[PDB]
Amino acid sequence: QLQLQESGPGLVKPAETLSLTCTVSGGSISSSSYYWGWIRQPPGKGLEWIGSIYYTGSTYYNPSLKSRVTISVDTSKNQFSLKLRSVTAADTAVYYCASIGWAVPGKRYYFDYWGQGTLVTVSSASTKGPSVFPLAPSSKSTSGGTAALGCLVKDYFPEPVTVSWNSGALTSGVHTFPAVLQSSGLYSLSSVVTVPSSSLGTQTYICNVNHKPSNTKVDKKVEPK
Amino acid sequence: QPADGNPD
Amino acid sequence: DIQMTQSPSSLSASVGDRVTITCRANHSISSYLNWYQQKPGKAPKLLIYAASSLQSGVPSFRFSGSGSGTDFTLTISSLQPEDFATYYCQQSYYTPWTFGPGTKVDIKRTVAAPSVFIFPPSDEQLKSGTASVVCLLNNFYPREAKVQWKVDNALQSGNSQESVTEQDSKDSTYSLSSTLTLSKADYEKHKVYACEVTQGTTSVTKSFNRGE
Ligand SMILES: *[C@@H]1O[C@H](CO[C@@H]2O[C@@H](C)[C@@H](O)[C@@H](O)[C@@H]2O)[C@@H](O[C@@H]2O[C@H](CO)[C@@H](O[C@@H]3O[C@H](CO[C@H]4O[C@H](CO)[C@@H](O)[C@H](O)[C@@H]4O)[C@@H](O)[C@H](O[C@H]4O[C@H](CO)[C@@H](O)[C@H](O)[C@@H]4O)[C@@H]3O)[C@H](O)[C@H]2NC(C)=O)[C@H](O)[C@H]1NC(C)=O
Repeated sequence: QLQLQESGPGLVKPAETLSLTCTVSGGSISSSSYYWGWIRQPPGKGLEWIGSIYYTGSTYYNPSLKSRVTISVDTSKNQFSLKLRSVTAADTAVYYCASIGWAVPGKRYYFDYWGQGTLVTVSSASTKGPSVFPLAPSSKSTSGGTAALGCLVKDYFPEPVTVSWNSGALTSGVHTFPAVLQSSGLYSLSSVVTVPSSSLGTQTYICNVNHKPSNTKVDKKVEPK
Repeated sequence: QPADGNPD
Repeated sequence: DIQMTQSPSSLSASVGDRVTITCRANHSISSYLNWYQQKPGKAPKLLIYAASSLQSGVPSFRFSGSGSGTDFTLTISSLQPEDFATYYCQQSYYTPWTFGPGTKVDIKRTVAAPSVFIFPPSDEQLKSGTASVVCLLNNFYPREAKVQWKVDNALQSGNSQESVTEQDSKDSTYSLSSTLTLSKADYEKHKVYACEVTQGTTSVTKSFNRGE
């Protein structure tokens, strides 16, 4: 079991350089039975292999990108990294790091462990953290014994925000909607959870809103009105 | 990494 | 490079069904072929490597892969709700490694009507000069639905947006949220706010009065 941790999402300006780092835990990056690579997925599209590195520094690049990409490795800190020069909006995508094993006989490579993915947005606008508003339950949001509550996450840039409830302890009944692009060029989304209306006098429900591009987290206790 | 199909 | 294709690009199938997906290479790739399962919002997960070997944590008798050369199949036995995902093949014989475009596997289930909830703007937001009214359609099937806003019984256009989840991995339903955005000024000139959802021959409207 490996865990691969990428640096978080953010903005990169047109024509500047995207830079990402993956930290490997659960095993050494100095392994003669692994390479280490980067893959990306444009929003709504499929997957493209960017390139790979062996723990000695040898590198392998997709020729659709070989001019602009550099991958490097730091065995001392169990890290490897990716630089992508002169970016455009064609480079906006979720970038994944991955360990690359293979199945003998032959070098039948596979991607067996993956990072969580980091969304990179190429854009001229600046970042804006979100404003968070409660969507509050009452008798008027109670279907028999089940109430809906949520929070409205308004006016942020770039994507993504992630939302959890009660620090991730509450997961079933949660729906976090895809963000919408508003005419101001800022995003909004909402996240809701359904809970027994009899619990609203007793249990605390807190929506946890994380906006890594602005290094902001917002926690909002959502109360019946 | 090095490919078996096109090792050039 | 080696072009990978998949068929079909999407399918729907019922729970318990047997589902087969096809991958083709435009050049032989021997057995150097992997299958990945990507669920919504997650990284792809290796399911099959070397064309037919199972990743060691995958439960037996649920997935199998076969083929060689240019034609490969992934088979899902006894489709389950949690198998909702996009399935990608990927070849490792020629560099650059290339993925197929993916096959989305949707789940067919019985109709479910939505639970409908409407939330007035928070007083927090109103202090700020805008008012977002939110309509929630929770856990319905099938996906298609018309959502409309009415303010003092007058139908709205161009001032709302909507968002739909992917199919739930446990009960295979959808949920949807619609947001009507007004100026605080506009919001306080009207009394009745209503969200109306239509599927087939049934409409459900939830409303509130700005006063109460
Ligand atoms: C499997 O399909 C592969 C994908 O091809 C697509 O789908 C197929 C089914 C077709 O419909 C096709 O139209 C689609 O493209 C197919 O891969 C293709 O293979 C060809 C060779 O036949 C490649 O053409 C060569 O491309 C290179 C690279 O060009 C790009 O990169 C350089 C930078 O490095 C840029 O400067 C270029 O502008 C491009 O952006 C060319 O350098 C090369 O030219 C030289 O050779 C040709 C002969 O073809 C000479 O006439 C020239 O003078 C040059 O000396 C070729 O044109 C093509 O890139 C490649 N596509 C992809 C996406 O990789 C593959 O061949 C199929 N396999 C089989 C067995 O059919």
